[PDB]
Amino acid sequence: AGAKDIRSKIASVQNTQKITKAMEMVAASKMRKSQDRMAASRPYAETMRKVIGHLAHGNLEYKHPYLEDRDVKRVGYLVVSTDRGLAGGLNINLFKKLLAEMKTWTDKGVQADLAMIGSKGVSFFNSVGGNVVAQVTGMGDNPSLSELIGPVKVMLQAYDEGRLDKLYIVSNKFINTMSQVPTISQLLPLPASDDDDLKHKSWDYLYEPDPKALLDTLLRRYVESQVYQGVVENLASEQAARMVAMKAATDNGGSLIKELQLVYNKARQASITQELTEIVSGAA
Amino acid sequence: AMTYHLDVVSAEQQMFSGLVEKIQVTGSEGELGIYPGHAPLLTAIKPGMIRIVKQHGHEEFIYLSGGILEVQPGNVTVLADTAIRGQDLDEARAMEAKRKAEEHISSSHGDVDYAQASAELAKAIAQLRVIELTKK
Amino acid sequence: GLFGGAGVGKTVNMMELIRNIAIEHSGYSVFAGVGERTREGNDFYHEMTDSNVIDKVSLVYGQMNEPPGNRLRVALTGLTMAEKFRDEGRDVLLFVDNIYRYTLAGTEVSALLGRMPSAVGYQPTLAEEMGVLQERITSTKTGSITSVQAVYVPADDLTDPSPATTFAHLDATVVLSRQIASLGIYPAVDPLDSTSRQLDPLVVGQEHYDTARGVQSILQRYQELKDIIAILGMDELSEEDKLVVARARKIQRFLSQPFFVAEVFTGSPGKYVSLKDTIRGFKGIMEGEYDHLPEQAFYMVGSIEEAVEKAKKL
Amino acid sequence: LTDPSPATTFAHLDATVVLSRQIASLGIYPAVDPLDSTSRQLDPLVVGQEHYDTARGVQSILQRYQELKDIIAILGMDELSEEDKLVVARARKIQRFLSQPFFVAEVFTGSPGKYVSLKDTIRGFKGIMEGEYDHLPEQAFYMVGSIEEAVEKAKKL
Amino acid sequence: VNPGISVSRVGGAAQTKIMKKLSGGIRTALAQYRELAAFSQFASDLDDATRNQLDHGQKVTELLKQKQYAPMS
Amino acid sequence: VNPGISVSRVGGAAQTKIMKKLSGGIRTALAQYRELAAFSQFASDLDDATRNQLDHGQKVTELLKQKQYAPMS
Repeated sequence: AGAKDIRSKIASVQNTQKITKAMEMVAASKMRKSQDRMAASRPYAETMRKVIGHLAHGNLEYKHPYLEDRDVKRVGYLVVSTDRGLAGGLNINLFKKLLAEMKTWTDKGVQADLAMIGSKGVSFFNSVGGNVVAQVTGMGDNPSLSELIGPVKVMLQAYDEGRLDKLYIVSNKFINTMSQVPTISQLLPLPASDDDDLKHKSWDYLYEPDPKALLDTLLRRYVESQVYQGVVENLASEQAARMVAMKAATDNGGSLIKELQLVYNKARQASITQELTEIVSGAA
Repeated sequence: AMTYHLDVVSAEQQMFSGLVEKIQVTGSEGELGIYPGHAPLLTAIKPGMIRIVKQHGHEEFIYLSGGILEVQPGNVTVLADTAIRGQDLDEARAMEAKRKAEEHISSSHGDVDYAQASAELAKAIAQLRVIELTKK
Repeated sequence: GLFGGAGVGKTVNMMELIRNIAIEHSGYSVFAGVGERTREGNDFYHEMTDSNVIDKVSLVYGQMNEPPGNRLRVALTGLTMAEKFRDEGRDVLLFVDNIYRYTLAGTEVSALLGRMPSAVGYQPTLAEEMGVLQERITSTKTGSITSVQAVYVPADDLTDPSPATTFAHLDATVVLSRQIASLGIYPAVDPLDSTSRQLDPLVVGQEHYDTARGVQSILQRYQELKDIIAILGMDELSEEDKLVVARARKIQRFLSQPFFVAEVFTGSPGKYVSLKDTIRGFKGIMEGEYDHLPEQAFYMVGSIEEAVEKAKKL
Repeated sequence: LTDPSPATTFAHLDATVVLSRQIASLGIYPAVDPLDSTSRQLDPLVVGQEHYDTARGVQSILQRYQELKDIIAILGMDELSEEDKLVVARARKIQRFLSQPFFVAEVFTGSPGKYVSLKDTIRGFKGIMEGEYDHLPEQAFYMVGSIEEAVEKAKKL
Repeated sequence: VNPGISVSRVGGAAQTKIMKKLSGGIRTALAQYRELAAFSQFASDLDDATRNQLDHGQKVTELLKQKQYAPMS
Repeated sequence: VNPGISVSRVGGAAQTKIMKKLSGGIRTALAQYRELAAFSQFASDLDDATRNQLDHGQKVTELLKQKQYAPMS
């Protein structure tokens, strides 16, 4: 039942509510299954951080190449990834944390060296402002260390040679199922992995390596394991925020327009006025 | 046989688990024959299948690209990776990322839960003469 | 007044009200009918042989094969026959069928006679018949005159006289949906939108105020913990979800006490539920006390009196 | 507005003003329908650059901001850009700051009454709706005359 | 006939015994197959509960329906 | 005057050769400009086809409007 505008508004509200409910259910099921089945990448970070930090007290105590990193002459930055529709609060926290951390951290006398990653990095850094050193395209919901060579390869010459000493890895984090908190920790400088470096090595403190093998392979495994493992919060937070926002907003936003259809219940009374003209013609 | 836990960790989740004994795997210097009772010796594992006994006499040839032999006091943490880094490979990231990002870069992921809603949002988001008919 | 769809039916109200109200209170409960079917009289009357009410009710129905004046003239039988028992010592209680015969016959006969009347396809005699006939069923010194206001609205027509006359002429209006009867319960009347003005306010007592406030706040505050939380998961279920779900499910599934309708038709007893057990048991034991009654042993229990022995004896 | 008084008075007289409920229901200082009709001295030859630029910018910003509710009301601020913030800030600041009291209109509300001029009101539309005087908020533009109340109230409070 | 819009009053219980308790589930196959198979545009990736109603509902509803001027004994 | 609803009876046959042969901005300019404004209602759904026709169909027809002193000589 409708009346010109009520028919198109009811059909568009029903189609938008059904499409929002189906897309919210599919995005919620795929986000819960993909996030619950892929939110457990800690073997490389825990094994490399615990194995490197637990045995670096008797080998990396004399010389450490990951201490000074680069020279204090610039300031690095990062950008969150948002390949799906309706990321939520990733655009406000990415531009606010990246512009506030880059402007406040680089306004004293430093430069800018942001690293774009994902679909949001090409429009939030290259089409807004700041710096655009490298933009990794073609990520998706299945990030790995093989396709993420642009960050370590493009950032290896600016963090371990002499360019940007302190940086800010701004990324959309997620500590729960509906809490998308974007963190911006300082990366490309000093990890300070002191989880078990308080004691010496009780076993045989001898290996076939030196400071280059212990300081070069650990940075790629820890940086690639933390950056590659921490990328699930962007897809899980964007898909979970779009599914929860579409399912919760589909019953209160556009569905509220259905309340206007209640006014159509009075529009039929106007049809009674069509009989009044009969009093001047039919009924006479 | 089985003795020390020689779990393998990949770049994402865990690669292998379970105890191990006479693991005849190649080290950093070449072919070696370690077993149960070796000291801590952090080596490197390159490409190649190494026949090592797992649990209950399971001589499996574990083949992988990269690998880091992290041996400690009785443990065998094989911190492996997805792919090794050497010649080329990561050498094209500077020219490809700088040349592809200095002009125009396009990102197109999968999005199975968002690509099917293009006709509903694009076809239903138009016609603003009936949606904005609310009086004030 | 009455609203809702199916669920209860005429057999539950006539069979349950023809034995409990007839023995608990002195009076003769009659009925009426204007605008019925020609075949229902050959089936529904058989129900009178399954509850023994034909000897205590005067079925005055006109079916629908006649015209407007021959079938809509059933107002003199109910008012003329019901006044002899209510003004002698008993209490009369009529029962209407619908409002299609009085509204269609009154509006069509009053508007099709060559005279103008009301608007929106209505007649000007709705205020006199609705106001004069709605106020006639009142309490007297020799007996209360009760009447089941079973008027049918025109598909929720707020501009016509059905919502204004039905909502302004009657008192309480109970609704019966398919959710209370689709799960497998006895009473199909839900507790939402089924109360009067002196049943939940501060014009009764601590029993009706505490039972109405506790049952209404527990039902409204507990109805969202089992329906809106099912789309996410049961991982965030604390004491409010378990206590509100167990108390709301056990109290809602165990509060439907069976009357005398199934005692001579199906075989289940129950007699009649008292006000002390339902008013002094649903406000304390149905919130967070004595959590020993389940869902299968608590069914078919008379208010909260029969549910105490079923938790330890069954 | 659908009887013979609107059709007869809208064409048989000069201006066709009205009293809409949106201006008086929101709590403005005008309570008059200024977007209904105007006079004959608001074109291009007899008007000027102030009336033409103010009428074109106010009509385009008010029409885009007032007509963008189908994409900015149901969807919210998700698919918005510079047109929603610039049209909403310029239309809300100009529409919310264009109303002021007029002696008798001052004692019937609560705010004071100050007579504005034509230079500040005609010249203030090229700064508040462009980017110069667009730094004020919603509380600083309430019950403001032209540029003295908006500049003094927005710069002093 | 339409799905769910054409219904009588006596139903299938007034006919024979084989068409009352053994042949009377048009609402389950029509509502489950139409409701579970019609909402597959934006919500893809059907599981075992949705794929079983498409073959039985589409094959039984499309193969068990009579044609034009078709006699049924 | 809105484009599309103004359909003439004679059309372009009651003119010269330049007015009838140079009137190519009817269906192309009126239909090409409406696709860019209605097709961009999503999350910025513009590409080469949406921007390649908006500069010659929508931007070229925006400056051609009859004002108060419109003289066609």
